[PDB]
Amino acid sequence: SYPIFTVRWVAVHTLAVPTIFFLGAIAAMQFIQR
Amino acid sequence: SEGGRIPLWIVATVAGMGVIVIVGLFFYGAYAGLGSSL
Amino acid sequence: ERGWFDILDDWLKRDRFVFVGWSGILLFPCAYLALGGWLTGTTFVTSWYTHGLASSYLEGCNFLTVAVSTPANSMGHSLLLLWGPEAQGDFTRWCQLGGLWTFIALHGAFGLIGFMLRQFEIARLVGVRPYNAIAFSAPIAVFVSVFLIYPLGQSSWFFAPSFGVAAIFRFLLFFQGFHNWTLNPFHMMGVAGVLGGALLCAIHGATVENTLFQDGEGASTFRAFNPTQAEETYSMVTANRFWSQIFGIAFSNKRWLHFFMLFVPVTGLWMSAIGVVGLALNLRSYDFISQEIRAAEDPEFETFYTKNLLLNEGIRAWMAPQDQPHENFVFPEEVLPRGNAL
Amino acid sequence: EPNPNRQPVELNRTSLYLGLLLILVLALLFSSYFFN
Amino acid sequence: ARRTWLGDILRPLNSEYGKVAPGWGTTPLMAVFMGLFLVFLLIILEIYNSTLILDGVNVSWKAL
Amino acid sequence: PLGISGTFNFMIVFQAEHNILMHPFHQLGVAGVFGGALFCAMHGSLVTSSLIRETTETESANYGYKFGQEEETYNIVAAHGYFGRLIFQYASFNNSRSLHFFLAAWPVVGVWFAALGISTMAFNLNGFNFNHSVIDAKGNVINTWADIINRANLGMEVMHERNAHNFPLDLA
Amino acid sequence: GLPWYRVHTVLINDPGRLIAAHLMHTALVAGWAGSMALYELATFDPSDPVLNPMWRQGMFVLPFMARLGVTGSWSGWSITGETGIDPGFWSFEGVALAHIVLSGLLFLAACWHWVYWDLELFRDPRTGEPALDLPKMFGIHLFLAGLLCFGFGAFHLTGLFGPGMWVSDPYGLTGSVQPVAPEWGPDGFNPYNPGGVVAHHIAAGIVGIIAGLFHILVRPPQRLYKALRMGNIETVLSSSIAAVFFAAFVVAGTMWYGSATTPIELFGPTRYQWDSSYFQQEINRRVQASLASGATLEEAWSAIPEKLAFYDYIGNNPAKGGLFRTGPMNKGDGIAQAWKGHAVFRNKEGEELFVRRMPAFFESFPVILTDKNGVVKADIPFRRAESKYSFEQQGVTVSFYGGELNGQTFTDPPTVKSYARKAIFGEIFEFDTETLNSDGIFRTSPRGWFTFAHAVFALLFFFGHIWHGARTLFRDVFSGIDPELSPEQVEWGFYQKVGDVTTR
Amino acid sequence: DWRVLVVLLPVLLAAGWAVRNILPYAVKQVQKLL
Amino acid sequence: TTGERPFSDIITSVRYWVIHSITIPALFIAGWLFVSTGLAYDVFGTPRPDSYYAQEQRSIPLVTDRFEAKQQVETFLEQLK
Amino acid sequence: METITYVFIFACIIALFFFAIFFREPPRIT
Amino acid sequence: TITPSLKGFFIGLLSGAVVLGLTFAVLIAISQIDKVQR
Amino acid sequence: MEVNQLGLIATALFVLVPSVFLIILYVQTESQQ
Ligand code: CLA
Ligand code: CLA
Ligand code: CLA
Ligand SMILES: C=Cc1c(C)c2cc3nc(c4c5[nH]c(cc6nc(cc1[nH]2)C(C)=C6CC)c(C)c5C(=O)[C@@H]4C(=O)OC)[C@@H](CCC(=O)OC/C=C(\C)CCC[C@H](C)CCC[C@H](C)CCCC(C)C)[C@@H]3C
Ligand SMILES: CCCCCCCCCCCCCCCC(=O)OC[C@H](COP(=O)(O)OC[C@@H](O)CO)OC(=O)CCCCCCCCCCCCCCC
Ligand SMILES: CC1=C(/C=C/C(C)=C/C=C/C(C)=C/C=C/C=C(C)/C=C/C=C(C)/C=C/C2=C(C)CCCC2(C)C)C(C)(C)CCC1
Ligand SMILES: CC1=C(/C=C/C(C)=C/C=C/C(C)=C/C=C/C=C(C)/C=C/C=C(C)/C=C/C2=C(C)CCCC2(C)C)C(C)(C)CCC1
Ligand SMILES: CCCCCCCS[C@@H]1O[C@H](CO)[C@@H](O)[C@H](O)[C@H]1O
Ligand SMILES: CCCCCCCS[C@@H]1O[C@H](CO)[C@@H](O)[C@H](O)[C@H]1O
Ligand code: OEX
Ligand SMILES: [Ca+2]
Ligand SMILES: [Cl-]
Ligand SMILES: [Cl-]
Ligand SMILES: [Fe+2]
Ligand SMILES: [Mg+2]
Repeated sequence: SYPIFTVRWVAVHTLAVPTIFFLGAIAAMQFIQR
Repeated sequence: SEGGRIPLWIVATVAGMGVIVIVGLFFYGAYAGLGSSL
Repeated sequence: ERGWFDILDDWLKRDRFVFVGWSGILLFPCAYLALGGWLTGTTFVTSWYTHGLASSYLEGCNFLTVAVSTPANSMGHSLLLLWGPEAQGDFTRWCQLGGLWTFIALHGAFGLIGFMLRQFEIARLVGVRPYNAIAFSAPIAVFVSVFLIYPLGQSSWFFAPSFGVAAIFRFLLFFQGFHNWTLNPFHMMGVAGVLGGALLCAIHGATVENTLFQDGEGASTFRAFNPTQAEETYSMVTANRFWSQIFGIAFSNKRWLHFFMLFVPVTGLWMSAIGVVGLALNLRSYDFISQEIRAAEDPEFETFYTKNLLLNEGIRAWMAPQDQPHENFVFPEEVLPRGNAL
Repeated sequence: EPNPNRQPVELNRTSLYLGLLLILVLALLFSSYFFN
Repeated sequence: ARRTWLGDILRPLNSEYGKVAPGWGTTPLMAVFMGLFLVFLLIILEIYNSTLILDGVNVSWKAL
Repeated sequence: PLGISGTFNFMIVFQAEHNILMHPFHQLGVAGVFGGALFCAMHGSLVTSSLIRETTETESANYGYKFGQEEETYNIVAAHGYFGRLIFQYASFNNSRSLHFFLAAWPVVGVWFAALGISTMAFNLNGFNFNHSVIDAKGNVINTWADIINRANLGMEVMHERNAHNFPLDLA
Repeated sequence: GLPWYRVHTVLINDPGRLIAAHLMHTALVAGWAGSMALYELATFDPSDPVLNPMWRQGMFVLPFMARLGVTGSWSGWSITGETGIDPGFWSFEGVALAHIVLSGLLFLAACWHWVYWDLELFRDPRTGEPALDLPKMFGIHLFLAGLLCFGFGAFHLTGLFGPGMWVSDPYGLTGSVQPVAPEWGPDGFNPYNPGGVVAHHIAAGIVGIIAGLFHILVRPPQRLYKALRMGNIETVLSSSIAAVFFAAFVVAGTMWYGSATTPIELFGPTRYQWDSSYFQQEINRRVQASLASGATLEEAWSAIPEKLAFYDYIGNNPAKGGLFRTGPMNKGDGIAQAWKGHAVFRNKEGEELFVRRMPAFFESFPVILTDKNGVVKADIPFRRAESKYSFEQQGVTVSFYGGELNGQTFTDPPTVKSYARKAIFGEIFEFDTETLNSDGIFRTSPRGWFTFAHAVFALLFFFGHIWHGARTLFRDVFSGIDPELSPEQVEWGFYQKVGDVTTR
Repeated sequence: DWRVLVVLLPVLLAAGWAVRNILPYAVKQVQKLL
Repeated sequence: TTGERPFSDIITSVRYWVIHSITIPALFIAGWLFVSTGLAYDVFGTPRPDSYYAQEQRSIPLVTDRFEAKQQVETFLEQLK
Repeated sequence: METITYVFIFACIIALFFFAIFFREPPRIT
Repeated sequence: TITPSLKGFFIGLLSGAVVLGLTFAVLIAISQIDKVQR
Repeated sequence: MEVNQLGLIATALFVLVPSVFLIILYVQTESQQ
């Protein structure tokens, strides 16, 4: 019935995709020692 | 496949608990390692 | 004529979940890049070579202390293009030299232009008057005067605000100590507009909510409203009598009331922008000459004006060496202004 | 030879009060800086 | 309306209110000049900014 | 103090003695009044944008509304149709009652927090202190913007009430 | 009735009274320039172009007359210091008079056009309605602008038939009005090359002539006419205001950074010349050249021109003023009388010490002296009880070379500290503070005031462009939105294309 | 640089896994819009 | 409505979660490894805890020239032994 | 002089309050 | 003479034209495929 | 106090000129029918 790949789909993923990558990067930083 | 299977309240609850896990990890980091003043 | 231009126009203006429009071609990349630059920089990029500061999650900063900091003072007002003569196409050097700051500020400026064009574009399609775009001129005047005009009057981008929470706090305190910015009547008008706008927001919201007509039976009054109803949902007449008897005056024209709510914060922000334009040139409201002449000659004359300058003098001497490292200030202990004991 | 474009001008009483309040308050604000 | 000698002389210069060229007319040519003008402004901006450095162009009072 | 420059003196010494800028309740207060001013201009511009044409161009549009009239003076559906497209449909209000409740709630809650900031820093529970929080591998202090704020605060601290302290700590 | 903020809209459909209003505005602006020039001439002191130039005296329009070649007075002086000159009619006084006479002629013209407003020329020959063919008017006016632009560059600036323009050396010591040849190479786009100013006006004038002919002969495309509302005079106001604030930002920038059209002898030094010790480096280079060539310290410094030393003084930095510190710079630090000479500080060991100069940011600044390597060797302490670097402890003395104190040395701590306080401002001068009752607080120069007014006006005109642009594009809803707006036009989905009823 | 491959590899495998699960409907969406 | 599929529809659909139970952790882990391998330091030029200073120096490696700034940083980086 | 000026301006505002409250345009319902 | 910065200027010009070109290429394409029904 | 004495006439015209403008407009509005 509905399409899958729309403008809304692109807008959602240009934000959500880097967010998750960054959250994993920042989670790793909590274990860095000097 | 067909939207409806997994109830929304369980989705909300699982997503909420993931947020709390990741934010708690960040507050843990304020007291350990870099930026902890130690 | 149904050429490619008109077909493109058709597609840009489709009623989708996120309207795009012609304005969207400018708005969306510039907004996305300014935001992604701020997140990239506050997560991974240092300020060690420009400021002597750590400024990223990678280095151990938290949400309050991360920033994308301004370039080094030695860059002057350079655009700091990635392909320009300073970074020479080297992405890593560009980051170390402060290229993300101009990247964010310039894409941000054009993003703001794009948003205001979006307000015009949507308003013209839906058929409303473009007062939302007009009101948005105030945030644009603020952004342009503080992040562009102000450093352009100063020695370099270094003295622009850095993009961070605590970095902005340092900017507030720098403006007190060096510019005596609280004394400036253009800032005072801005404060009046912001606090008066917050006042109008609270009072109009509360007044509507407490002069509602009983249009339903439930104790939750939100349900008793229909977007297409023709009647006012609250009593302008009762509201008018309440404030006339509480305060002396009240609104009686609902069109004037809502124009005023546009007018007050928008004018306030515009006034503050003018004052910052003056500070670009150090054209400050720093002193009252009459007070200084009296105080120089009469060592018993003291006011809250003279008390505040002593504070400004403390700010300047105690923060300048660290805040302006390129100047190489060495202030021995014995020259630092200090009161008794402290 | 009457010009057809003329139009009467109005200022109602509330606008007078609002205007006088703006001018007086602006004067109260800027006077100190004028005397300096 | 009142006629004057000078008004009669200038009459042709205010007689074509509303006259347009069909369609897009010269718009594409206009766009080309706009683009060249944008690049011109970019050049003179970046020279003044010392982002574009050219041989023998010294952006300083020392150029007298 | 009960005066304009006295207010500034109060604010500056407050920052030196409590680091109020780094206190989340002052930050919530700033969100309250910045947001209150934003939503004020927002509500004013949307209602003004959707006024129903009742006047000619030579007269104030304000004469299109009459005190006590039964019918609304603007088209909230058109306003919601504009603002829903500006962002997305579900970020826009179409219930005037909950819209006005939001205009009431946001600045009032923010200013409550601001008030509670001043009231709890009255008992010296101060803003976040990240002075020397970042340390390198050897133990050198790496300055952050927090340490630059601290430098400014020290200047305020050492100069305020310059003849009033005989002992090294300004405990009240 | 009309609200007060709209009274002037009665001219929108009345071209003759629009012309009258525009004539009255032009008369007021011309009268202002005449009366400002007369006021400046009644207060200007011409007797010292070295230490009391026009920019120290609050002169605002005098530099604009001088820039284009008006340099003399009918009373016999010129701004470059000459006496006994004959400027002809085009003195400062003759220019002011010409603007006053023009003001009165434009006033008379305005009355004629106000009374005789109903001229057949303003009526469309087909409909008889008032109408202005703006596209063709633009080409006529652009054509006239191009001719004028071209003749300004080709004849006035070149000296072919005209005086030229003010030009100077890189240090603002020997300025004068000179014929300037165009620069046709890439250095013509260097803001400091006066030759590019000539070339710009010749080339842009020719382009304007050509573009003017195009806009006279070629009608607007229907698609641009509709989109920009070229029948609505308010569209011209919107784009005209945008061009004007663009221009205003540019002249504010070139005033602040400097260029060949904002010389320092007319408007004063820039802030950046203090930031980079521009004049101090030239002073040192000349002293090195003398010392290297066998001269003594006293000969080397005495050879420094007073005018050059005066540039190396923070009191002439336009970033040292204040918004409500009014008047000429002379009202602050005083009327400069003489260079005192170059102060040299030495400690008891005979090492030379250098006072750290005041950065423009600081209203006040501590007094700190270092050696050549930047090591702190002396200061004026705040707390005395743990001072180690006091002038008393370190045996600091000052000797003067050049200027009026040439050859003198002072050793008493109070006098040495006095000169060290002055030395944070750069070179040290004697000022007459009594004549104007100067208060000792720095003011900005005309460079500062010009920049501030034009940046502020530019920003405000941005709002004017937005407002009048909005009125042009939304004229149809200026009084409110359609009372019969269908909910379906504003609800989602009913139309595929927003606002397009043919796409249900 | 091997760290570049170590980092992109979890992303690349995610791209391919979503393509397996969506390609029947993706081709079906592209076909309908033709 | 604007025609796209409701969000509540999508995120309660098994197929959504089959896809995103992989794509979300895969991205998270890629972000973790960007830091854990030390690659983030080298992409952006950010000092590690042991590279802010040389062992005995206490001066900041501050950039002081506009057009030789790139070389200045490289020189500071060499002097870390 | 400056004290007189400040107090005079202030006094006018208090007078303005009185007229704006007690000699306002009456709101009239229709 | 082609200085390094004049070269850099051309690279910035080519980059921006490329970015603008692909953007409008993709947009014109998609607008031709998914037309509105009238 | 050594205030700037032009401050007096500056403040007085600042109040008077625009206030008088408003009064003229108001009074000629009342006198209309
Ligand atoms: C679409 C909107 C948009 C806008 C308005 C901008 C604007 C800007 N970008 Mg951004 N950018 C964008 C999208 C956009 N960008 C995208 C999608 C990306 C990802 C690739 C980037 C990635 C990016 C980086 C990495 C950088 C910028 C930078 C900039 C700034 C300088 C740009 C410049 O000088 O180009 C000049 C180019 C043009 C004006 C193109 C015009 C071409 C004309 C009209 C046609 C004629 C050209 C001709 C055909 C070619 C002749 C060449 C020949 C002679 C050799 C400017 C603020 C720089 C910056 O921010 O500095 C700090 C910078 O370093 N951008
Ligand atoms: C482009 C405009 C411009 C500039 C840059 C200058 C520059 C200068 N003038 Mg000139 N002047 C001008 C136009 C200008 N003038 C005009 C139009 C007149 C006729 C009135 C004059 C008449 C004049 C005289 C009689 C004198 C000067 C003098 C000077 C010099 C000192 C200026 C000074 O102290 O200002 C001080 C500036 C201020 C204190 C700024 C005022 C800020 C205003 C009041 C803010 C108002 C805010 C508003 C109320 C808020 C509205 C809010 C609302 C919208 C919500 C300086 C070189 C003096 C001089 O030295 O001559 C040799 C001098 O005696 N000028
Ligand atoms: C070339 C410039 C120009 C011209 C020919 C016009 C013309 C017009 N404007 Mg626009 N406007 C301009 C620039 C211009 N404007 C700028 C820069 C701004 C931003 C500040 C505006 C913002 C603006 C708004 C918000 C409105 C207009 C309106 C109008 C119309 C009615 C004006 C009126 O009756 O005022 C009457 C004004 C008075 C009786 C007194 C005003 C006193 C001012 C505030 C202080 C005194 C200024 C001083 C005397 C002169 C200083 C000159 C300065 C340049 C140095 C008229 C078509 C109105 C309109 O659209 O009607 C439908 C309207 O609402 N204009
Ligand atoms: C700090 C205070 C403040 C913030 C954060 C703010 C934010 C916003 N205002 C908006 C609107 C408005 N604000 C308005 C009046 C006001 N707004 C005010 C003050 C603010 N307004 C005030 C005081 C007023 C009274 C005049 C109006 C009338 C509107 C709107 O109509 C509009 C809206 O839709 O609101 C619902 C929205 C514009 C969205 C956008 O442009 O996307 C595009 C995003 C772009 C272009 C990126 C911009 C990048 C910026 C400029 C630089 C980079 C910033 C970094 C990414 C983050 C740095 C963070 C650190 C500093 C901590 C956005 C929510
Ligand atoms: C319930 C907890 C609320 C705690 C704070 C109070 C918020 C509401 C008070 C604002 C007063 C404004 C002026 C009066 C405005 C006014 O007159 O209100 C009117 C409005 C509607 O009134 P009704 O009569 O319809 O309903 C209220 C009762 O009669 C019960 O039906 O009241 C409400 O909506 C109450 C909502 C309660 C639930 C709100 C919960 C909000 C919590 C959100 C989390 C905030 C945390 C932020 C952390 C940063
Ligand atoms: C710069 C640059 C660029 C770009 C980049 C980008 C575009 C990026 C993006 C990025 C991104 C896009 C990122 C993101 C991130 C995100 C994040 C990091 C988030 C986080 C969040 C959180 C943490 C949350 C929290 C919270 C809140 C806030 C509230 C609610 C609750 C909670 C708690 C949840 C380019 C390449 C072009 C070029 C070069 C330069
Ligand atoms: C009739 C006649 C005549 C005469 C003429 C005359 C005598 C004229 C004069 C004229 C004049 C004598 C004019 C003047 C003018 C002026 C003006 C027009 C001014 C204005 C001003 C302003 C506008 C200002 C403003 C301001 C202020 C006040 C404050 C600060 C800010 C500002 C700047 C804004 C003759 C014999 C020739 C012959 C023919 C007939
Ligand atoms: C309308 C009355 C104006 C009269 C002005 C006549 C001045 S005319 C002026 O007079 C100067 C005398 O020193 C000469 O230097 C100059 O050559 C001459 O043009
Ligand atoms: C102790 C006072 C005498 C020592 C010399 C003081 C520095 S010099 C002194 O500075 C004054 C401004 O303060 C000028 O007005 C004056 O012209 C100048 O001689
Ligand atoms: O009193 Mn007012 O200020 Ca609260 O600290 Mn302690 O005390 Mn005083 O010192 Mn800091
Ligand atoms: Ca270790
Ligand atoms: Cl105090
Ligand atoms: Cl004590
Ligand atoms: Fe409302
Ligand atoms: Mg940690």
